[PDB]
Amino acid sequence: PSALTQPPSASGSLGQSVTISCTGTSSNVGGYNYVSWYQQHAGKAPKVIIYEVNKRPSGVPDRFSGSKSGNTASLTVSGLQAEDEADYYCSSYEGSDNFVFGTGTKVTVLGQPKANPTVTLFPPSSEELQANKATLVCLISDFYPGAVTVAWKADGSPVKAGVETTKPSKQSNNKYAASSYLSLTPEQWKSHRSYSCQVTHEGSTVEKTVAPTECS
Amino acid sequence: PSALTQPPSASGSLGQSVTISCTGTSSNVGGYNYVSWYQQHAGKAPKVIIYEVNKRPSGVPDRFSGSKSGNTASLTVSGLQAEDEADYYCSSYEGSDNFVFGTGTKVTVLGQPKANPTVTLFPPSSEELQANKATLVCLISDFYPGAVTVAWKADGSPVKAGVETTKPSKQSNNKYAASSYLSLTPEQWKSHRSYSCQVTHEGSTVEKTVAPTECS
Repeated sequence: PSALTQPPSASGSLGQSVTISCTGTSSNVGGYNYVSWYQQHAGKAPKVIIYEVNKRPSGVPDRFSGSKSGNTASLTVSGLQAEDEADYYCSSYEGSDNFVFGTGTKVTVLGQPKANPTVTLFPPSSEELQANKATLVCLISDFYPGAVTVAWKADGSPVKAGVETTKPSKQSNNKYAASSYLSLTPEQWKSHRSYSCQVTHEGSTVEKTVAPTECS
Repeated sequence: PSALTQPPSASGSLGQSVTISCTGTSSNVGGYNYVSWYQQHAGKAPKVIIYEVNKRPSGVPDRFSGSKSGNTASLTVSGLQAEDEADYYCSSYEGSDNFVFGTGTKVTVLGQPKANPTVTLFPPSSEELQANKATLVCLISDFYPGAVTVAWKADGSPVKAGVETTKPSKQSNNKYAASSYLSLTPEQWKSHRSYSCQVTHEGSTVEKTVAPTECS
């Protein structure tokens, strides 16, 4: 194979603390003291938090600290934050210039406060209306947990043609941001009296409306 | 870290040669010659495929070869295989406590025709400004492969803070859609001349600007 063993998952609670194991052999983890850990957020480059077993680089916080016993290396993340929620990989030297990587470890931070979303309807731009198009956008942001459902309505009558909805995605503050768009003709933008973007998060429903009347 | 810039998406069909670039910003980059390449299949851990610019680690075939220009490093996959599909990162320097990783290139084996994105930038609506809110939206649509890089500039200067970008979500027509929003103050919004959203995708770069208007 050549892969270090790490628990598939490890939950904690804000202000709580975690400990992720990483087990190798006497050839790799047990052989040298070149055990480093990687923090990778869904969709980003990996970031080195630990290197050389228990050495924290430039900027890594202090609630990240690692240690090694025999064949297993471990990383303690205390006073869990919201942003510690990522995938954590461990890796070890194994000679001949080579590196072996651990399976990943996904750490989930429990008890994060709920936040209903902030919806934002944007009528078609002048610019795009000038090219003969009209797409309306529904920006749904700062919501937690991360699951919404959106619906469109032209004049309180429902719309299923040509609506495209994005999957939530964590922001700089571990809240989600999704966006639904509805594309149409400069001609339909105009014929309806209203278009609203309806959004349900955790049972509360927020619904915004935009009219082909504005000055914007 | 002195950022390592990597194109967003890189593609071809089976049998073609795909080169990825890696351009440092500093004194060679992150600072010099110890640039390695990692391949991250989907959902698994990183893997070292090239180290010390063009050395191959062993269990690593011949089709991967590495080189370095001045400030630019290049990985080349020749006669692309289905299994070559994954994310690809560059990294620079062990020497220290700061090991910077590149931005990641996403190798795709063309499952359909390539589609440069459709960028649509929207100014903050009349309502939302009437609310002391100011939010720009930049809709990116119908692109394939599904990886793009978004930059924002306020009066030619790149906007640092307040930008959130989504994750390319498959649409119903099988192409992707993404979006970033800049969060401002009627204050900030109104103070600049023009605001720009630039999106890169596979050697195609679009850029759209909006200017504060008013009415009132």
